[PDB]
Amino acid sequence: MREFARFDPRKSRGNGQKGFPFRDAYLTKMNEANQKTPPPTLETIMDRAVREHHQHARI
Amino acid sequence: RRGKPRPRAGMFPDKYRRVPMLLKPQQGGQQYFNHFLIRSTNDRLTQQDVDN
Amino acid sequence: VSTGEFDHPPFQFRQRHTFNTTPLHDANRFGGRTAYLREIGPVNIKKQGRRFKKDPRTVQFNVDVWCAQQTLRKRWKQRDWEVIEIPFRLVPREQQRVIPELYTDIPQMTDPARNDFSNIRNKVYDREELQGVLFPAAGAMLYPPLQRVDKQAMTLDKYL
Amino acid sequence: SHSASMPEEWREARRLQLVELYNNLAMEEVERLAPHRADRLLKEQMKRFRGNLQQLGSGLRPTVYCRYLHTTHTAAVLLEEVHNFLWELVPNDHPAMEIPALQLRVPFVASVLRRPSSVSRAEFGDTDVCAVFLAAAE
Amino acid sequence: TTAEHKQQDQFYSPENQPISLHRNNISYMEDVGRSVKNPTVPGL
Amino acid sequence: NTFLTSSVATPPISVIRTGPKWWADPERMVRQKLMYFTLGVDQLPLRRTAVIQRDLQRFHMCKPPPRVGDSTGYKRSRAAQLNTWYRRIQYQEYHMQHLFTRHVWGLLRVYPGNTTKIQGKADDGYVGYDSVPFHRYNRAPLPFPARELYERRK
Amino acid sequence: NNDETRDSDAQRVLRYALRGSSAAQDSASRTLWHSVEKVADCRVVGRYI
Amino acid sequence: MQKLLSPRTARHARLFRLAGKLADSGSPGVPKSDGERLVWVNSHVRRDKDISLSQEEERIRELMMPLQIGVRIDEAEVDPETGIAVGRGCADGEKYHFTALLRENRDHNGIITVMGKPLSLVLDNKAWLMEMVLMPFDEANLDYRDFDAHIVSEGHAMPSIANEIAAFALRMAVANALVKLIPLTRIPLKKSGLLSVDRRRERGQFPGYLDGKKVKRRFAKR
RNA sequence: AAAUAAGAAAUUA
Repeated sequence: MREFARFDPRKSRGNGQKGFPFRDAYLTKMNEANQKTPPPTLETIMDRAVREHHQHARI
Repeated sequence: RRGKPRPRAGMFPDKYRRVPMLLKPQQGGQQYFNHFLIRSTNDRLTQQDVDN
Repeated sequence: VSTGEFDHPPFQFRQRHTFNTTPLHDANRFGGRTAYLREIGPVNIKKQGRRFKKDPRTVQFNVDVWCAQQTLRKRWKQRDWEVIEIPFRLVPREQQRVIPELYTDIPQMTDPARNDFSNIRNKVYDREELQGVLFPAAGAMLYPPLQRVDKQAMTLDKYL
Repeated sequence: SHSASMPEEWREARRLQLVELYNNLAMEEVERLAPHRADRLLKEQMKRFRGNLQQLGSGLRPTVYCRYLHTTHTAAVLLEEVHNFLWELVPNDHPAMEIPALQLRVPFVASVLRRPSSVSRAEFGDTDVCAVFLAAAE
Repeated sequence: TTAEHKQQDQFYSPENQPISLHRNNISYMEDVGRSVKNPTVPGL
Repeated sequence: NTFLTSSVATPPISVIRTGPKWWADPERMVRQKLMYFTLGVDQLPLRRTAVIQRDLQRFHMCKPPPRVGDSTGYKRSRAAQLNTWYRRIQYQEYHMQHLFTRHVWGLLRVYPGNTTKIQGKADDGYVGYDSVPFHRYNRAPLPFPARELYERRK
Repeated sequence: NNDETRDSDAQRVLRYALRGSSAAQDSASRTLWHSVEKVADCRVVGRYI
Repeated sequence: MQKLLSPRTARHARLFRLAGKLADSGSPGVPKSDGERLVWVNSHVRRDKDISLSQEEERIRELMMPLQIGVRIDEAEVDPETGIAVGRGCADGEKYHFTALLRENRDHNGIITVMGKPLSLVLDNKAWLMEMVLMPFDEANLDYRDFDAHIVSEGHAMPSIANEIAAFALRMAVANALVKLIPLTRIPLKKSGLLSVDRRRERGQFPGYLDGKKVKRRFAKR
């Protein structure tokens, strides 16, 4: 994970497998359907809201 | 085996000898323990009100 | 992540059609290909057989060719596209770069700076956007331009 | 209790800290017992917290009564709890009227509450009690 | 009780309240009538 | 039905003895349930079976409870009685499955495996294209091509 | 839900809200109260109507 | 006739006001429009009336029902930046080695993913496999939706890992990760025998046996 | 031929 945070593709040239970014993280980024992250579903946001405004205790 | 009778079942080493004791049987359902504890405690108090 | 069978069952005592068991070269395995492998009947060992049909390594090789065909077939049914060879000038801004051949470098992102990260390899272009480029001779456009959806328009899903 | 020999400010400092502590305890314990629908047991534990907080010349804060009232299930418990909270403010000889419907005795409170006699709303002890009443309504 | 007891001993185990530790227990019970004596035909 | 050939019948008890491996394999049991549910009929025997077997599986690695010796033999006989009950609860199921499957196949214009009864359609076992030219159990000669149980339109 | 009722009740509540307290004597305290906030505030008149 | 859209009960009214107030603070995922907010409020109230129904049906069902160092509590080993914890499962000593990366999801949409694919697909929708991967979140009294997981296969790869042994290994990986993340959660887990590792293997291949494993060849008296 | 990542349970010298 640390390697991947500081990864840049331009630095990878001339290195073997050391030049490859961390498999999972990189492939996850390359995926487009991943790029859209769902909002915190209505039931959830309502539930939390009710507990911290109506009932005076945060979840 | 060969032209001789099979050994009785107890003459073989334990079939599950390699499975740990915590797996046979699994004690699952731990989540509920605390719940029922509270419950029972609560019930006890109920059963005093009847009496007293 | 396929559930299908990729391995030929090992030779053993004769399997028979049972609950829970079928013959080895039964017609229901490998989409009926097992025909190719089958010696029918109560085979008389001494006098008859075709040796390769009982051989584990040979049989498994055949099955593997068949699986390969299945995959190839499905990968080609999966294409909606042709590769066209278009001169460097006329190609969209994203391909104006250098594009390493397959398995040569790290799988490559189309345009990190514009927020598109996807394999340039698998990016597919619409025959309608490349019209001016691909059929310059034709004058009038052969394909009518794509109609696109206004995502700012008030429509049934916006609750108006 | 067993120390009368200390300076007064010491005794009051430590009494303040102790009340703080009992209240944090009561809250924490309501949160523990509420999701299990424990009502009788919870009510007892509150009875003990209240009892210990009165010898100390204070009570359960309105705050913990709010958090409590929102977790109650039976109606009986809800009203009896508002009742308790009221009685917690006044001593036991205080003037009160009986609701025969609920078989309860509501103390007249306002005589005791702090009142200012420029003035913010925060000076009345009524802003406090109404909070609990409100919580009961909701 | 000791907070230690309620941290470590408040779970189901072969000590506390074990689920049946033995094979061949009664899985399924229902209220039913008795069958006739020897309902099975001796055969072949 | 794709599996058409003559087959070997196994006694019900040995089929049941396969436990989780086949008779109670979750996958199989679920599509039995699907068949019943779709026909609009409760699956009680399946559910009894699933209960018994579920629990069989859960305790399958434990040793049986310690036996104290009795002249009565009441314990041994009660264990036995319970056991044959369960066996019968499952026979009933096994029967139901073969029953309904044959019936449903009759509705779907399906041809069964060789030498198999379908109550309304083929009373004696249905056969076509066997390795052996006669019907095996009638000892009567088979027609070419394979006999048809259903009228032609599809 | 009760039609034979809720007028009497909305009424009752509005009395309480206009008075500001149910205490019998009318204190200077209650007056200072009425100066600080508005008990008969738009929410209660609105919902009364 | 017509129905009214506007809130029916006092309950609806109160929740509707809440939703408005949330919309004005611009919190993520809250409906901007009043119609959506109505639908939301109605749906919520209905959900709570359902919950009350299930609780009642439970209370009624309950009456007609038929019948020394303890455990090692550790500190949390977690990546301070990514907030990830790492466990490993095994079964068959070789065949299945898995590694779970487990991290907390604050949005409450958690998901489990195996080798880049959603858990449903990987275990082939078979429930009796996937519930094994649910179990550690149960035993620990946790909501699985508060956690994101990715499992990594370090053993022998195969096109399908849906089968009970592989699932056993999975469950174990997840449980070990969970323990590194929430230390105290170790005590329920250890008691329910999740963390416990069974050592079993297919017999090594060996040419003496017919099938290559268990079956000795034919014997004849001289 | 088999109680060994499988799934079997009660008649010792």
